[PDB]
Amino acid sequence: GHMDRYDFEVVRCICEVQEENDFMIQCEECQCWQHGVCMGLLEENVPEKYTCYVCQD
Amino acid sequence: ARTKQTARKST
Ligand SMILES: [Zn+2]
Ligand SMILES: [Zn+2]
Repeated sequence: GHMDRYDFEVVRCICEVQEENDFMIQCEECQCWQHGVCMGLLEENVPEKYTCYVCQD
Repeated sequence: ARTKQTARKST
């Protein structure tokens, strides 16, 4: 499995695309990156601990 | 939560 059980910079959006939009954010739990506008976050709202759907759902 | 932005190529 691609994880190697390690935390890496991994673009995993609900979009199931590794594509980069104008804006992306990183999950504090598993390090994965997402388009914030898909996750309900913007560069204005970036929290200290954003949890991703793969972690929080 | 780490963050990044882009718009065009690096030229
Ligand atoms: Zn997306
Ligand atoms: Zn996560």
